Amino acid sequence: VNIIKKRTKPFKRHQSDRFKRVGESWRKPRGIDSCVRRRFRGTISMPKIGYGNNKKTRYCMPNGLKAFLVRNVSDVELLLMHNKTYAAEIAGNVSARKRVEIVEKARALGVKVTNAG
Amino acid sequence: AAEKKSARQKKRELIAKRAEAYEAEYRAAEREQIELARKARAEGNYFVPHEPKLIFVVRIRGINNIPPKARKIMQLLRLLQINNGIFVKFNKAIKEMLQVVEPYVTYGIPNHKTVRELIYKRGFGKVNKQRIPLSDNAIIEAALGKYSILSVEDLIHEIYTVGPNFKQAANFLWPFKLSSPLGGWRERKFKHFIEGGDAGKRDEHINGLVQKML
Amino acid sequence: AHVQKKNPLKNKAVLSRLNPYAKAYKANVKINSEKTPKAAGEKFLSVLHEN
Amino acid sequence: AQGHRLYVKAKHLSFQRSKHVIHPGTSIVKIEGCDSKEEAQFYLGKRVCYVYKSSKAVRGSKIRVIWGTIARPHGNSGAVRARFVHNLPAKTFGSSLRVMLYPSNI
Amino acid sequence: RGKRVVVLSQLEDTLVVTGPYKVNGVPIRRVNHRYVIATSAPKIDVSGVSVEKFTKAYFAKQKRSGPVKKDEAFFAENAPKNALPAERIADQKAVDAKLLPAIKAIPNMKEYLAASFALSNGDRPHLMKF
Amino acid sequence: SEFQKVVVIDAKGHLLGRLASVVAKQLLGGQKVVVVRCEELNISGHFFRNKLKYLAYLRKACRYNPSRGAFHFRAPSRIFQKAVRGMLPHKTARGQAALEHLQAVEGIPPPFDKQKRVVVPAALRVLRLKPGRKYCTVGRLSSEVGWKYNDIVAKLEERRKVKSAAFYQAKLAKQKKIASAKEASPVNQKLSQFGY
Amino acid sequence: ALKEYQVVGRKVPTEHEPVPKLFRMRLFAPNESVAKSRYWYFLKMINKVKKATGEIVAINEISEPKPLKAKVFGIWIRYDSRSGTHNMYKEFRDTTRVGAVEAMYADMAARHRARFRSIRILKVVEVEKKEDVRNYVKQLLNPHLKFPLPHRRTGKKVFAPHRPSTF
RNA sequence: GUACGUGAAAUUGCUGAAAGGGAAGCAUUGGAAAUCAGUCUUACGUAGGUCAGCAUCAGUUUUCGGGGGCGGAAAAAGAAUAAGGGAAGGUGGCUGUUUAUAGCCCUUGUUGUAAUACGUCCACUGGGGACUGAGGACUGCGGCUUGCCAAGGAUGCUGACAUAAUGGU
RNA sequence: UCUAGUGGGCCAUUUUUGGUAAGCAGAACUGGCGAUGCGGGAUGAACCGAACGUGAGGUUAAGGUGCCGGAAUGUACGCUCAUCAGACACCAGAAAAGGUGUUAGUUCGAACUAGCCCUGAAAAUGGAUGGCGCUUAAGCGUACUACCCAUACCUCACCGUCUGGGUUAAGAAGCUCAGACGAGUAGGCAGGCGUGGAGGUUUGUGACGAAGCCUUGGGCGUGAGCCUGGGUCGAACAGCCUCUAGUG
Repeated sequence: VNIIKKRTKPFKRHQSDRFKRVGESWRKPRGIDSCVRRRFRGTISMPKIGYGNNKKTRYCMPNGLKAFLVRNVSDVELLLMHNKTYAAEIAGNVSARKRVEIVEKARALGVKVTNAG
Repeated sequence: AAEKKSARQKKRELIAKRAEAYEAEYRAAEREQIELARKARAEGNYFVPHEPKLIFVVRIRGINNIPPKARKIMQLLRLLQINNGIFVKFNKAIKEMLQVVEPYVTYGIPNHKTVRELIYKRGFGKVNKQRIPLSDNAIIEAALGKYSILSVEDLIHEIYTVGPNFKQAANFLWPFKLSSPLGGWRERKFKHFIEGGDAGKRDEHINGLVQKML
Repeated sequence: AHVQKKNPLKNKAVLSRLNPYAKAYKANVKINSEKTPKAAGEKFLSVLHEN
Repeated sequence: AQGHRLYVKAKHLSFQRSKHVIHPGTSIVKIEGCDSKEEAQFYLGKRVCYVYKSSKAVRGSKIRVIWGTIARPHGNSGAVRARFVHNLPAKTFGSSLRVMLYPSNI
Repeated sequence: RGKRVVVLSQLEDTLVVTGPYKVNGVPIRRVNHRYVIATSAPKIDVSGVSVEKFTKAYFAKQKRSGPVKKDEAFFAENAPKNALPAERIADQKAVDAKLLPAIKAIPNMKEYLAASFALSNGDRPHLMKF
Repeated sequence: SEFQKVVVIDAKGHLLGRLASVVAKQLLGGQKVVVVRCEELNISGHFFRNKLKYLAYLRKACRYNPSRGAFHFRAPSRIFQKAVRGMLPHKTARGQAALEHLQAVEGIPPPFDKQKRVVVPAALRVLRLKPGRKYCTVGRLSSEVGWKYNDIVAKLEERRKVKSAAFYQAKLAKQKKIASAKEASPVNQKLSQFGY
Repeated sequence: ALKEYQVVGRKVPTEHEPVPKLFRMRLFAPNESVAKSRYWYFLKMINKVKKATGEIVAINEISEPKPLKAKVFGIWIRYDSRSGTHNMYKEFRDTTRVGAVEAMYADMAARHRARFRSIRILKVVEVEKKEDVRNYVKQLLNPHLKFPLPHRRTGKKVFAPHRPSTF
């Protein structure tokens, strides 16, 4: 089953484009007269549970794997039996020495690394 | 192994012969009406045909702006949605129900083709309060088998001829969920059928409408 | 069981499953076919063609 | 130079739309010489394309093509509905399309 | 495209067809039946030509099963000069020998097969019949 | 039916609105349209009624800077372009591109007097009005609301017609010869089974 | 598309009326349902019968015996207007009673803005003698009738190359 | 670098790019330009990336065509052919008349179990196009003749490209 | 059983009272708006149609198909000529009485009778059948087809909720099957995301760069958010289970 995304564009907060104090992070409009809350035609959409994605393809990368965060070699060995379900993702705070060690650990496991380079 | 296949082989032929008998009954009744009408024309008198005992009602209006009495009656008819069809045993009580909700529904006399294709293409049973399609005779037998209704043809015969178990057969059948009519309605949909609309009683004209929705 | 609803009127195998009678049904039978005995009374025709 | 043009000339009229709401997924196409829905039935299922020219050389080609298929007739005047692999740009309203003679059945 | 060809036989899905190579230079090829407009021109006798050896295996390409391909020498390879088997040339010549007499006998058909079909101004294929 | 790269339309005997509706649709279809002899267009209804309609149109003007308000063009071709403009979505970029695809002119200028001029039967007065109904000419309507080149347009028109008549006789002389030589060839009667 | 229907009906028998009378009507309606409705409409205004206490004993569709013969039909109607005090007699020449009624309905709606509900057809009779015949109908009955073809606007065929001949 | 850890936003200058006919911002769909990841390469004839074409099917649906049963005034007509009746919007003939050197209308017989139209039905049939392929060993209900099957949801035969080609920003 | 919000309403149908009348005041029955998007009536809170999970296909409602504008410059029969015609319900307004205007009727040429047109008809920025325009209409009355399209209907996929049926061979708090369904202010409840501090835990990350910050890089989630590449930076910080609060 190939991965299908019901929606690809983010749900940006209303009027976040016009005001810098208002951020992109989605906030539900509580206004009494809000056009977007009332779902006027032409206004921005709102997050709904109908937009949820297939349970089989949810959390899946386009390659079909799930990026599992990794911080040391023991974190890699947790993916020993799940190398066709998860892909190792080395954390940003891991130094270069363990980054090399995790990469050789993951290549030995056959586990793909999302940010190997 | 072969014991089951032999026993069901017998059961399947019992279904076949009853279906053959039902079709023969349909043909005989149709011929008798034709000959009786022909006799009346030849002798110069008038033969009043049997008034219909079976009625098919389609809900043509949506679920907005409905008086409580009409809304109650349509709920009793299981016409919850627009373009929903039901088979009704026609009597005095039903006649004055359909009189009240006449602005909101249309109805008429179904023919054999209308009943047959409604139950075949849009036939769903109410099995444990669930809408289970009639894709096997086991489904109908497991629900209506206590009334000797074992097959789709038995259910069609009970519905069409208004048998002794018509209430159970009609309530077993889920309210038919018809599509929008191919070709459209008349120009104005919410007048009476008499005054150029499509609401109200329409007698034999319900068959063309049902074939538009099937 | 029954993952897909198949229309028996379009699927001859499903029609065979539900109805073990469509095999031998013989729709078209020549009924009226010996003298075509036209049956219209003279009084019937006069009332029909009256006024 | 009249030994070519195995296609029929057509024009992209508009998207399929109501009075105010457009549906860019399917388009309205006027095929020349097609003046009724009975004539549109012949062009149903034909392969229609939009051919345009670009400065960048994709695979050494200045000409790039968006393909599509005639789906159904539209109206009574011979216009047809067309579905393309990429929805036709809205700037092509009035531009020309090529309707090939394949998949042929004549 | 636009060539006029003579159908030899109907294969599993397509038509094994060739416009006589001495007329319009179209060799024996499979052509899918949805990409041809059959004409009402008088039939050519193809009963005397063998069509059993024109099969899917006959027209089958060489198996590759790998992503490596393409080269200037690769394009210098293939070509009619190379690749093209002598048996394929002999079969083309044999079918030509068995097909030319019929189109010679019926007038105007030899040069008709040589010409190329094209649409002109005002031509409406739905009204036109072939 | 078939689109040409440029279509030249002779507006003589045509109705303003019917022709404008056809022209506006063709312009939106991506077709380049030239309309000549706009002074020969017709408007259904008698002259004084149409004179009153234009005078009512003339009154429309801003109280501040009439140089901002509606600009009332008195030329017959500019009256035609006004009708097409109102039938196009000209505030829209698609509508503007359609407007520059239209060239409406009085008379038949030299880039177009040597080109074929088609007519639109959906807009022809003889086909579209009941006989005995009064109608007016846009050229006369223009001349008595401000247009000042009705005479020069006419005088240039007979000169064009005289030259066109000379061209026709020369072409008809050629067609007489080719027609006479047509039946001389035996093949003309040989290809009679083909319908030609 | 109207149709002529012979509608015969009677009230249901009672102790007071063991043998009710059969009443027949010729009336034009698009279908049998409207035909029965109009029958009950006319029987209700005259003779104390509902649809409920009556019944339609016979329905028949009458076709024209001579649909290929030109005839003159005189139609008496009751016309209801904004004032509603009107009887009319009109004459229409065609080959069938159904067409004459249809042409009457179109003419009556055109000239008087009368609707199907407002008009009730008193009687449709075939006028056979030329002397019995409306001036326009008589002058169609002229033996020497001849006149030019009236204007008839003669695929899309936009942008004609030549000015039409129209003659 | 003391105007000193880190150094955000508002706001500002420079550079690059882009846009602009009396606001701008946004949403939707695609184009263009820039940018970029996945996938692949392999693994074991076997299976395998991306994208297409066609066939055979299944679901849904639209649009044309043919054949047949049945119903009505067992259509009305009409044609052809025998009686009688009447006449004209009066033909040949001589304004007036009664098929003649044109014919028409009405009734009946006949050809007749006439045809067609309309209505209705066929578990009768031929095409064309569109969208969808959910599920994932086996079971089930059926048809055929145990195998097969269009029967409890798409497979088969190929080609091109393995590319920024698809896809994303 | 406990408790929230509410205790300014408004409009329409029909009936009706006060009033000269009112976009006025007051009630009755129902439906609505408030709390409600969508299709349509150019535009509008209550009009018409239809009530809304994310999508694909098909088909309709109301209403429309000259052009703007998707869809017949369709069919049939008439009426109308307007010296500032008419053009679709609510609705954004006009009457008596006439008019050698005209088309049809009724009864004894005369009168009447109707339908359309004109007159009666009359303001102040320039402008409104929505505009352009339209006259055997693209106006009006009737009839009949085809066509266009809503978030409504139908089939299907997916999300969630609820309901029902299985599962001792399956973080049973799991797995599995089926059906119906999905608008929402005030308000109630539930499950989640984020922040500071505390206990436990993870052979947890870190000067080979923690935290923070910048980013036309990538990835995940319906979302709150989360992860990551590159840049800057220089000393600490995090996952999970629980505790807590000056927690968004």
